[PDB]
Amino acid sequence: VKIAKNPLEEFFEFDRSKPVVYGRGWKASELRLKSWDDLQKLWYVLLKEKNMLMTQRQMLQAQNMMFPNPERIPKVRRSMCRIKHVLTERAIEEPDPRRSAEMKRMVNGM
Amino acid sequence: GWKAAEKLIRHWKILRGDNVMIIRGKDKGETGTVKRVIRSQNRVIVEGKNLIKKHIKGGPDHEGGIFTVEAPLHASNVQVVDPVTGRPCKVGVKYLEDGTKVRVARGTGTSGSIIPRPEILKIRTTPRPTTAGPKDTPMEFVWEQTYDAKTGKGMPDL
Amino acid sequence: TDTRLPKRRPMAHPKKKRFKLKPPGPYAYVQYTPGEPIASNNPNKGSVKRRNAKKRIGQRRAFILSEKKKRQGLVQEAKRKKRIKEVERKMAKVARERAWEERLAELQRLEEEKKK
Amino acid sequence: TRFAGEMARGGFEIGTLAYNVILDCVCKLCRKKDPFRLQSEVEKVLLEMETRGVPRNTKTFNVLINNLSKIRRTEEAMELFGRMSEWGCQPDAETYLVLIRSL
Amino acid sequence: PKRTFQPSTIRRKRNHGFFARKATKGGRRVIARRIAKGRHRVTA
Amino acid sequence: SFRRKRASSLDILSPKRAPRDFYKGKNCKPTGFHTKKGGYVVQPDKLPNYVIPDLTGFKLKPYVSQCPIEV
RNA sequence: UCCAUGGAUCUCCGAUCGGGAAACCGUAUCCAAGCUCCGUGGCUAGUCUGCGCUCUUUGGACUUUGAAAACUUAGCGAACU
RNA sequence: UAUUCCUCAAUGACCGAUAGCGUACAAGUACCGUGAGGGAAAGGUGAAAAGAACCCUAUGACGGGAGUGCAAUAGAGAACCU
RNA sequence: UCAGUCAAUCUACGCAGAGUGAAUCGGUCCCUAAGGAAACCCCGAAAGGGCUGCCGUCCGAUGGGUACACGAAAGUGACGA
Ligand SMILES: [K+]
Ligand SMILES: [K+]
Ligand SMILES: [K+]
Ligand SMILES: [K+]
Ligand SMILES: [Mg+2]
Ligand SMILES: [Mg+2]
Ligand SMILES: [Mg+2]
Ligand SMILES: [Mg+2]
Ligand SMILES: [Mg+2]
Ligand SMILES: [Mg+2]
Ligand SMILES: [Mg+2]
Ligand SMILES: [Mg+2]
Ligand SMILES: [Mg+2]
Ligand SMILES: [Mg+2]
Ligand SMILES: [Mg+2]
Ligand SMILES: [Mg+2]
Ligand SMILES: [Mg+2]
Ligand SMILES: [Mg+2]
Ligand SMILES: [Mg+2]
Ligand SMILES: [Mg+2]
Ligand SMILES: [Mg+2]
Ligand SMILES: [Mg+2]
Ligand SMILES: [Mg+2]
Ligand SMILES: [Mg+2]
Ligand SMILES: [Mg+2]
Ligand SMILES: [Mg+2]
Repeated sequence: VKIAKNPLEEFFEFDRSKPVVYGRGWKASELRLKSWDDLQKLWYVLLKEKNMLMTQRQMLQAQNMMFPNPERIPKVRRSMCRIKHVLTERAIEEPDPRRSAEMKRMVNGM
Repeated sequence: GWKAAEKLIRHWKILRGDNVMIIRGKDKGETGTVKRVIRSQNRVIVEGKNLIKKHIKGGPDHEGGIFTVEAPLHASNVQVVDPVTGRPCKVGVKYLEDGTKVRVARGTGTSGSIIPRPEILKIRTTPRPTTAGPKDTPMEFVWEQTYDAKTGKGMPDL
Repeated sequence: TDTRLPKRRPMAHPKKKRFKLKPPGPYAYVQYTPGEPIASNNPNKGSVKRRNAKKRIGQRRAFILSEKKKRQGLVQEAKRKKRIKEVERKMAKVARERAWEERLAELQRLEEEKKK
Repeated sequence: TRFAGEMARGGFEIGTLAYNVILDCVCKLCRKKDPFRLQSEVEKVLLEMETRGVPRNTKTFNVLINNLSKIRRTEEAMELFGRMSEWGCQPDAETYLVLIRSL
Repeated sequence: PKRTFQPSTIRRKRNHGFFARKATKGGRRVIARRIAKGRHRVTA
Repeated sequence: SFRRKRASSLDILSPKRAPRDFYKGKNCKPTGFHTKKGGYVVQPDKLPNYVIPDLTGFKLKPYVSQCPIEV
């Protein structure tokens, strides 16, 4: 419905109604205005959206149905790539060597 | 049977929205406006010209019948109309006072006038949406600057 | 506040085998009881033998029992269905006899109506 | 914890200084052993404070700010500092000095 | 009747595998000839 | 998405298509060490910790609005 | 979209840190220096000093050369005919 | 002076789909062999897909009409010029 | 449509989607046999061949093992018909 009632329903598009519209991806110049905390929060918002989108594509193709608006997935993917590029830019410009190495480790850690 | 070793036209002197005359083929001697350019085939579509008849079988979604639509014409079969004389003419390249490429009429019997870039090109084919979707960030939230390198606002948790 | 210590990883350096730890020389110094013959082998309470073999014996015993139980269950279920069929056959016998009473009454009384 | 239980079952009530000391001990043990367990343990000790009706003072926020700043969680310390008026507490010099060093 | 090919994966890897070829000079020549011909399967 | 491969790649050994003592693995990161009795001790220092902030109250959304804004 | 230049990211074998059924497994190297944070110990207790790790920087310690057709120079060297 | 794993430009009383490289086409592939190794076949609708709506008879249109096209035995689905 | 010794509606056949859940099962891991290989050393036109030890390393089950690490002049594990 409006809000997901449990963590399972966050894998579903609760906002899908009237054709629903979706905006564009984030630009790097717009992400350069955001703090590290905001960029990490936006990363996890994009991650949950990407998980929901791949879940919807997997559910629909398992029943031989078309996945609508397939361009939503590369929009999220490219926005996440730009977030990591902006954070690595900030890591490179850090004058302290220890802080620069820690920022690079935070960005690239898996 | 696309049997020729035809190279692509790399820089087109024939644009969408241009006023042209067909100078070769079944519809020779007829004028029109370029609806669409098919770059991968070196072909264009002139609105209302070079009509074919398609026998489309109606499925559950579309409708059947025999439909009349435009077929593509080769880009060397059309020619830009001279804006003064009204006759087909070749296109030359002139650099302006600022240094911008413009198209001018070329050939013996032409005025040499500037062939203007069509105004339809600046219009978006997919218009922008009127209402933002439920997952679209409003632009005032996008512009909120929470990072500043000089004063160290928005640093990570090191 | 747990004071227990974590299990530690084994080291990878080579260790000496026990044959090379013995001192060189011709003599072996074996356990000796002064009135008894010298034993060739002196097992103690830790000398456990054939652990894999006993595990295999137990596995084979469990397999034999489980397959026997499966076989018995299948036989019992089929005999249950057979008993149900026997009861249904005995019921269908008396239903058949009563239906023949009805049909013979109908045919002989249709002939009686032909007689009236 | 056992002595606090014994004194509660003996007649004495347990106070704000003792809860501040338990909170500090819990935070230091978490930072030594497993620092990602720190937030649920802090939540449990604080929920034991508002279940027992024992209010927070400046020393509680000082303990929380000092322990969050030593694992470089500065944003949580600043958010906690901004909400000190809602529990009725007021910052002192130790809070300011710890936050300036952390910032 | 019993036929000549009796498959066993470990014997195949020990006789014709990549490191079995790398262990001898003749096997390294087999690999080099093999790549020079352009075979997709360098080793068996 | 379907993607073209070489037919020769079906001859690369996989534990699904091998004798039962062939082990390959899938480049998973180790979480501890093997013991010499055939067990495994998971060490929590080698376990991943995920630092994830709270997302409630956040204003930024996955997409940026495409509505006509200004010249 | 595309182009030019410069960047960020950049899985694995071949292959070289060790093992190996190629594309897999195991791997905080080791040791001097000087620096923020971290923790604990000790004085006569104030800009007091002395012990540590983890990770960061600059070095120096082990060792990793490495492919490639023909041509060249060498070693050994047939038989059919 | 030698050679071509290579690059750039050009030439041919050189070949033109059983020819020319083994390969004009996703070939050192398919296939054969435990392995070293051996090793194919297969080009062409039309200018443009306009690739035959609809009707009739068959289970089913590739059929017979209709229509497209200069031309339909030019009506094909790794294949339709003659 | 192909295949099936069919005129097949069916199928190990074509299209599409789905399915394999482990502290204990079987492996991985530890340990070695036959055997293989490095190192050192010996020998050899080259390539290579030998040697596995008096102090010696790494692999290799068809066998021995199942809730730390280190060490050992302790016992053993340990066996035919
Ligand atoms: K032309
Ligand atoms: K001779
Ligand atoms: K050929
Ligand atoms: K023809
Ligand atoms: Mg990455
Ligand atoms: Mg053409
Ligand atoms: Mg083969
Ligand atoms: Mg690929
Ligand atoms: Mg399998
Ligand atoms: Mg791996
Ligand atoms: Mg390696
Ligand atoms: Mg032919
Ligand atoms: Mg021919
Ligand atoms: Mg040929
Ligand atoms: Mg037809
Ligand atoms: Mg022709
Ligand atoms: Mg058949
Ligand atoms: Mg099937
Ligand atoms: Mg087991
Ligand atoms: Mg041996
Ligand atoms: Mg040997
Ligand atoms: Mg040797
Ligand atoms: Mg080796
Ligand atoms: Mg071993
Ligand atoms: Mg075994
Ligand atoms: Mg035995």
